[PDB]
Amino acid sequence: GQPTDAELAEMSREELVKLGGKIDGVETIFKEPRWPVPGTKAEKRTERLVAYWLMLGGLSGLALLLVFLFWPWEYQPFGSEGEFLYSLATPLYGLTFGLSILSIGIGAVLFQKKFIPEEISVQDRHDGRSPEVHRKTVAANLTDALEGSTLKRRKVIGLSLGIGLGAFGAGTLVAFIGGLIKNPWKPVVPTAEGKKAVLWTSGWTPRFKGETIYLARATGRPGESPFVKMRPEDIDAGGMETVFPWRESDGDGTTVESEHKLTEIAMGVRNPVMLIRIKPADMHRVIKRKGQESFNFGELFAYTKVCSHLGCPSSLYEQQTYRILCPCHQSQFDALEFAKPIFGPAARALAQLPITIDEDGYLVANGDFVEPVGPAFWERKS
Amino acid sequence: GQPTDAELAEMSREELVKLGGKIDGVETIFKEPRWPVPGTKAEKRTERLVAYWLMLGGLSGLALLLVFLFWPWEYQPFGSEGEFLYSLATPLYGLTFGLSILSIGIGAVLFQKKFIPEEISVQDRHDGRSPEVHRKTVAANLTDALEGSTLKRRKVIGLSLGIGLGAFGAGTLVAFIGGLIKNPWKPVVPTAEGKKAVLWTSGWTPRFKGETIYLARATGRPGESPFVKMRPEDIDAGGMETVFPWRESDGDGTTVESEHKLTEIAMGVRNPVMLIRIKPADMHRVIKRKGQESFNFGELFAYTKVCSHLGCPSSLYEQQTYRILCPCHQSQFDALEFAKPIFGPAARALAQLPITIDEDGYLVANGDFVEPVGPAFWERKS
Amino acid sequence: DFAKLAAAQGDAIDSRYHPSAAVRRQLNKVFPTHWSFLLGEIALYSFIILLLTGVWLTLFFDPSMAHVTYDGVYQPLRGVQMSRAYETALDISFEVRGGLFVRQVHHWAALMFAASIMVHLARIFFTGAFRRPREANWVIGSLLLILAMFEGFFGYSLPDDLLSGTGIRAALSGITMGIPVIGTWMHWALFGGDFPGEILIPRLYALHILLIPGIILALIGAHLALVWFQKHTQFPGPGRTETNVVGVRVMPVFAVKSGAFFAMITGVLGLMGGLLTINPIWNLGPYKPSQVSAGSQPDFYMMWTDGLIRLWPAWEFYPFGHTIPQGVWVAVGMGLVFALLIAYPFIEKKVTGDDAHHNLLQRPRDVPVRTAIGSMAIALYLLLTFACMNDIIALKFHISLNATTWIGRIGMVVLPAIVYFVAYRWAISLQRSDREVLEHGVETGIIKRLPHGAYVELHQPLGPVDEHGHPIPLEYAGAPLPKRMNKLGSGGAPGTGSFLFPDPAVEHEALTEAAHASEHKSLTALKEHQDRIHG
Amino acid sequence: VWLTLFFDPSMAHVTYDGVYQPLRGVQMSRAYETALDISFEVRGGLFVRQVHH
Amino acid sequence: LLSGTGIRAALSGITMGIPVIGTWMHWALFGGDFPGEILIPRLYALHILLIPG
Ligand SMILES: CC(C)=CCC/C(C)=C/CC/C(C)=C/CC/C(C)=C/CC/C(C)=C/CC/C(C)=C/CC/C(C)=C/CC/C(C)=C/CC/C(C)=C/CC1=C(C)C(=O)c2ccccc2C1=O
Ligand SMILES: CC(C)=CCC/C(C)=C\CC/C(C)=C/CC/C(C)=C/CC/C(C)=C/CC/C(C)=C/CC/C(C)=C/CC/C(C)=C/CC/C(C)=C\CC1=C(C)C(=O)c2ccccc2C1=O
Ligand SMILES: CCCCCCCCCCCCCCCC(=O)O[C@H](COC(=O)CCCCCCC[C@@H](C)CCCCCCCCC)COP(=O)(O)O[C@H]1[C@H](O)[C@H](O)[C@H](O)[C@@H](O)[C@@H]1O
Ligand SMILES: CCCCCCCCCCCCCCCC(=O)O[C@H](COC(=O)CCCCCCC[C@@H](C)CCCCCCCCC)COP(=O)(O)O[C@H]1[C@H](O)[C@H](O)[C@H](O)[C@@H](O)[C@@H]1O
Ligand code: HEM
Ligand code: HEM
Ligand SMILES: CCc1nc2ccc(Cl)cn2c1C(=O)NCc1ccc(N2CCC(c3ccc(OC(F)(F)F)cc3)CC2)cc1
Ligand SMILES: CCc1nc2ccc(Cl)cn2c1C(=O)NCc1ccc(N2CCC(c3ccc(OC(F)(F)F)cc3)CC2)cc1
Ligand code: FES
Ligand code: FES
Repeated sequence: GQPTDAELAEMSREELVKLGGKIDGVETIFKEPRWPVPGTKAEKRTERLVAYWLMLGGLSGLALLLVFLFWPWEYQPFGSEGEFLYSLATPLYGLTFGLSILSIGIGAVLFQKKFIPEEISVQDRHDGRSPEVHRKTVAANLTDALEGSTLKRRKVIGLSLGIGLGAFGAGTLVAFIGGLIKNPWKPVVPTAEGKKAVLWTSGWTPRFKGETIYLARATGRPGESPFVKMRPEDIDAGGMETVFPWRESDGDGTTVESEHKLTEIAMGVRNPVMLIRIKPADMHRVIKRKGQESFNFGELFAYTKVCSHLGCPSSLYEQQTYRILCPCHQSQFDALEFAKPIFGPAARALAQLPITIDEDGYLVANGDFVEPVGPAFWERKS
Repeated sequence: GQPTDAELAEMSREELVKLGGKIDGVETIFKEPRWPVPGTKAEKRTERLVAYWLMLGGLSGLALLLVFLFWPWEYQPFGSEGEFLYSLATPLYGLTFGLSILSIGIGAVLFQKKFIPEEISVQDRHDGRSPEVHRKTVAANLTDALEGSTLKRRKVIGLSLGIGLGAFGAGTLVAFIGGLIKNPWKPVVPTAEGKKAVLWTSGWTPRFKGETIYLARATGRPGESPFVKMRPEDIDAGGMETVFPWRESDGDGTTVESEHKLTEIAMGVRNPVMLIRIKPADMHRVIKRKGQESFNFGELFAYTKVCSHLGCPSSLYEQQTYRILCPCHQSQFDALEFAKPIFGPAARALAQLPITIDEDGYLVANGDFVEPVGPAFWERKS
Repeated sequence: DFAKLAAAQGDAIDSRYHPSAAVRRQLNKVFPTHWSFLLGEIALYSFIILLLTGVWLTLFFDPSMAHVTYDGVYQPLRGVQMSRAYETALDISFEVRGGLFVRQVHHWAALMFAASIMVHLARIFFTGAFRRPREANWVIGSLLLILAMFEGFFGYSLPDDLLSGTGIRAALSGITMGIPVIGTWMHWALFGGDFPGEILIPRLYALHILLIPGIILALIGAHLALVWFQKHTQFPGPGRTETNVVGVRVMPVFAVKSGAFFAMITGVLGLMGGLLTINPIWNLGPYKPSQVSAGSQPDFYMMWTDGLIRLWPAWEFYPFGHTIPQGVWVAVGMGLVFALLIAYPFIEKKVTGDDAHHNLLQRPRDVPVRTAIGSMAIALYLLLTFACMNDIIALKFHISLNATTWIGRIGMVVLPAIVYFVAYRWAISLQRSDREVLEHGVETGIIKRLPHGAYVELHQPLGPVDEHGHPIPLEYAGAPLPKRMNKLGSGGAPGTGSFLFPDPAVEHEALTEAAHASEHKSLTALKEHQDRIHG
Repeated sequence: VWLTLFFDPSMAHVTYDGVYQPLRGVQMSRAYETALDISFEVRGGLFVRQVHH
Repeated sequence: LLSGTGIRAALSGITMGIPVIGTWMHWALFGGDFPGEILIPRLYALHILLIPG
């Protein structure tokens, strides 16, 4: 029960370790060397094994250095000799690096499990309710800080400080957030009937009265003429085509002014539409919506690709069953009937785009979606 | 001397504060209330003053909220009515926010200088050389961990661990960095004399033999035809114009293929040159550079704008003194004599571009710079 | 003279500083040596790897939606418009040496981060590690899991990609804009406009490299601080009580094994990053709103959300001029999940009424109701996760997609109930197995009794034996029992020579005697510590 | 952190086409365009980046 | 313009000037010559995440 002012001089390493454990409440019970019998060749085997794992880690690290420094990396076009070497460049990087560090870890674990002495140290856990002296001292300190500061007696400062902090925090959080807050219903998109909010319009919204919005096919040419006029005979019975609202003004993508109108059409989240040529024999199975009984040009039905549920494209098309499937959440809409969901999460039918053909026989939108075309939101169906 | 097991119940708040200070070695000397005399109206007025500062902070925070919500912010074009309101929108935001928080802080400082009791607490500083018991116990713990671990006795394991860690670290650092390392002297820029490293070339390097690189002026038109061929008559005695290496293929920016070549010309660090028309009366004063005696076309001299010191543009030009001045570090080159630095940090002359006039009388480079044109580097002047 | 140099450096440190007491206290801290307690470490280790990889990727990634043509090395995507973010992801994959490896190991480390967090949560929950001290550590831990899931989402959402782009379109856009009061407002604040808004990817980059990683780092620091200073809980055992920690001290053993485990885990991660391909974005064309694939799945840690949406029966509501899209449901469901996860320990202590300070873990079998609840929750999570794969499951395992959807729909109510019943009865049966081991003892080979034909299992008692053959029954003490004579001192003296050749009989005898005596000394020390603790 | 919610680091050349008239149709890096947007397009953005600097 | 010319002077010129590895450091920092298209994103990473950390 004394701090060992001078006894520490003669204390051995074990004695001082025990003294430290006693100070911390940590009792080391059964600390024993892993190799009590000296000279045994099992110890030598174990030491060589640990060193072997470490050496394997080191050789693998050297191999990582060499392969990273000297290996035919770099993408090799398909079919080019040396592509095989590239295909296993990253695999060798990972193989060598992981093998090196894994072998180092294995050697460390083996050293821990076979050389570092085994201990069953037990510690004094003092969890919960610090001794009453400390609790009373802490409470007294905090209460003295509070009451002595004379607060809860200066009701005027008590209220004014709170009002100041409340007003300042309100203003500061308002200043933080107001930069982000944007009105979803600010009329920004021009329309034939005046500027409208973005969600009320897509690329098919007529920017001008009698605007010719062609159902242009998206030929994936690299940059030039990405959108091309389309004609009814192009799609044959039981065929689907993704079409976009291309204008005469939005000419091919050669010009710098163009190539961005076209890019805007491509990036138009609600722009894409799927035009499906219903098989003639199946036209007697078609069912039409209120106000959409003439949206189909003969056997051509244009339905938005944007799924009505969370707004993924509904690209998948099944003919001989006429099912528009959305791959995000596996929702089937019935194409014969107005594109109403016959299975899956979706509960609203796809918006049908009116269509017809203008002079020269090109397919052109006969109007705009009579309802908003994306996934539903709070301000919808009114 | 004793933990006060049951006395803590009878100890007062001040007694417990003293006990806590004693435990921590903190002696609170001269802790007294700031207002010992009760009922004095000086106390009331200081209370009012602190409350006034806090309420001013609160009113300022409310003003910040109100101005941020409702104020004519948003850029107003110069001259438009309401531009004045915008010009002090951000000033009002900052003014209100700063007054709010500053006044709250002022009120807090005044509260702690007027009401929080004044203390001259003194603490026991136990810094340096923790007691001998702790030092020897730590030493024993660490030495037992080391020696007991049996290291410094398995030379093979220690050496293998060192080798493995070193090899793995080398490989991993090489893997990290090799992504960054790029050979600056990889021949990437095509040239009439074969692919060359970037620093050996600029927009004036002839991509093919006999290539006509026009000294095109950079008219700041919004996108279209930013570069137009140039004629000697355009520059008048004592006149400087920045010119760029415009090729025939790098046509106007009308198309998408162009407007990217032109962007490359504009963003070429070493591409810009300055063409200066030396006054005829000053012509006799011109001193030429060996190997650059015919680079001037009559009284027209093309010198790189890029400073020979750290590669800033040397845009400033002084006629009647013929001083090409670089403003990054105020370096003066003599334009009359070959553009050699006559003041400032620069020590190498600006590279002179050969020039002449082609068919139709347009100014075209008569060849590439005889030397690299940017700021100097290690592999230069050989 | 490394010894002299070390002594001098220690003296200098302890003269400028005075940490000897603190250094000793942290060097002597005892941590239990149970394997399950390393589970959480995995996550931490993986987290570190992510940081180390993440930094590397921040030097090469350009977040943006600036439309650009690739004009790079990868021929199959050349002249195709795409975001600068996708271009730089492709350049990392192809144009930067090891960049493909680095980003693959980054994604694998994200997956391991998620999986190890999930397994660690399973451990804490089934063992009751959250029950009184450490209830906050559960809350701060549950908030780490949510942040990790969202961080991974923003991560693979970061390189603008067809798969990740359609994932953003579904979740962040549709669900956000479905929320009734402020759905559109939240959507426009997040995207700065409509879905493909030109500010999305830079904002996600800010959220994913700095903001969410920073919050996760702070929460992990708090978590480890609490574990360190709320001494780690332990399983019931011989010398283990509510008021101690039995294990190994930090420095000599725990620190070395923890470092070796970090090395081994990073080796596993590197091996996966090399040999296994994760997220081949070059195959995933640049995001185009009109393009999509059949798979269209998020990383596993988020698939459950998608699965929920797939299995929710397309229920919407249409108030006066408004509509609550079915997507809203998943958000609400998500809330509930987190709402029921962060606030579990409090529900447990409300129902059970068990607010006592528990430092000893309890085996999952010892708490059949909580084990059943956790099994039911895991079953629901697995059902949702595999429902998110119902497309691929139907494709590979030929099952009609509608059949898979309806299997998930019926299951998300039936399978949890079956799993709860099975897990409850299983926990009770495990308890009965332990009780019968205590009553009778371990089992062994069979013997035919001498006079008659009786066959007896030839048990082996674990405690004092009564005057006759049968032993006094032992009382369950909350610790695992030996159900195999395997794991006692039975048939455990193989040749110590080598795998190929023997060692001299003297050396084998000495080694085996030393190990045998060492095991006695360990068991005896535990027994005396037990007796001193209790009595 | 606030600035990180509105800044797009890149040299992708773009025409401003924003509110600030004296820079319209002028090629600028996306980073400069977003700095201009913070200054002019986002409420308090000029104030926030100003107090940041 | 101001910050760009500051980058040009300091980073580009001085790094290129360093004798042994100066050009190599310049090409690593910019991923190429001065107007390298990976400078500003790298500075963003260094400035919002690495150096503040
Ligand atoms: C929403 C929902 C739950 C829908 C139900 C559909 C569903 C999950 C059906 C189960 C799938 C199975 C097991 C099909 C086999 C036929 C069948 C149903 C037999 C009866 C089932 C039964 C109880 C049999 C008794 C014995 C028994 C348990 C047999 C199970 C046989 C199996 C498949 C065991 C392994 C479990 C397993 C790995 C299932 C697939 C799970 C997933 C998501 C794999 C993902 C995965 C895929 C899909 C790859 O294509 C791939 C390609 C290359 C590398 C890696 C992978 C990869 O990891
Ligand atoms: C192409 C390319 C770029 C490739 C590179 C891949 C890439 C981008 C990144 C990964 C590359 C790298 C750098 C991999 C290696 C990472 C690394 C440093 C590994 C070190 C492991 C190693 C080699 C060990 C050798 C064996 C040995 C002698 C071990 C003992 C000495 C060591 C290393 C001790 C380390 C201890 C350690 C891991 C401390 C972590 C520090 C932290 C954050 C927490 C500590 C901590 C832990 C670990 C707890 O478990 C815990 C549990 C309960 C309460 C509190 C705590 C607590 O505070
Ligand atoms: C107690 C707080 C009291 C304040 C209530 C806040 C809301 C009241 C709004 C009512 C006035 C509306 C007319 C004037 C306003 C108006 O017309 O703007 C609207 C958007 O309202 C704004 O101004 C910004 C709103 C300010 C942020 C509010 C944050 C919510 C509050 C409730 C949370 C903090 C308060 C403390 C409580 C929490 C305590 C924490 C425990 C629409 O935006 P828009 O038409 O596109 O213009 C865009 C510009 O606003 C936009 O700043 C700019 O970024 C551009 O993007 C621009 O497009
Ligand atoms: C102790 C380490 C021992 C190894 C020494 C490392 C230096 C030896 C280089 C020998 C290889 C030269 C011939 C084959 C290779 C070759 O020609 O590549 C050259 C560039 O060498 C490379 O491979 C990448 C270099 C590797 C990083 C080395 C970093 C320096 C070391 C010394 C520092 C860490 C080591 C640990 C010491 C510190 C310990 C800390 C205590 C040129 O680039 P380039 O032709 O453009 O190709 C580019 C592709 O490299 C590039 O990865 C890719 O990103 C593209 O840039 C591509 O353009
Ligand atoms: C904290 C937990 C984190 C998780 C779960 C996580 C997860 C992910 C994942 C799954 C990816 C996908 C990468 C790909 O598929 O190529 C990713 C991307 C990325 N991460 Fe993180 N990450 C974390 C932390 C960090 C940190 C701390 C940083 C930076 C220090 C970072 C930087 C990046 C970058 C730059 C990318 C995009 C690079 C690319 O995809 O090519 N991440 N993250
Ligand atoms: C830690 C010390 C820091 C210093 C000395 C510092 C300094 C600066 C300065 C002077 C600017 C110029 C702003 C302007 O002229 O408009 C700037 C820009 C910026 N800073 Fe930092 N900053 C620090 C920390 C941070 C942190 C922690 C972040 C992110 C959390 C950050 C994010 C940004 C961003 C995004 C910009 C560019 C936005 C803009 O210019 O409008 N900075 N920084
Ligand atoms: C959608 C399913 C899906 N299909 C595919 C297809 C392909 C691919 Cl690749 C991926 N997927 C996924 C997908 O990955 N889904 C992950 C996901 C789900 C929801 C959220 N949500 C968080 C809460 C937000 C929210 C709501 C309420 C709030 O209110 C509060 F908390 F009070 F403030 C705050 C935020 C909405 C978005 C995120 C990711
Ligand atoms: C140049 C002056 C200037 N003129 C103008 C004009 C206009 C404007 Cl707006 C601004 N300016 C500035 C300017 O702002 N200057 C700041 C500055 C300068 C140098 C560096 N240096 C980092 C280290 C590099 C280095 C050095 C040693 C190395 O070796 C090592 F360390 F061992 F790896 C590696 C790299 C050199 C550049 C940074 C900022
Ligand atoms: S995203 Fe189309 S069904 Fe859900
Ligand atoms: S930058 Fe031109 S004198 Fe230094």
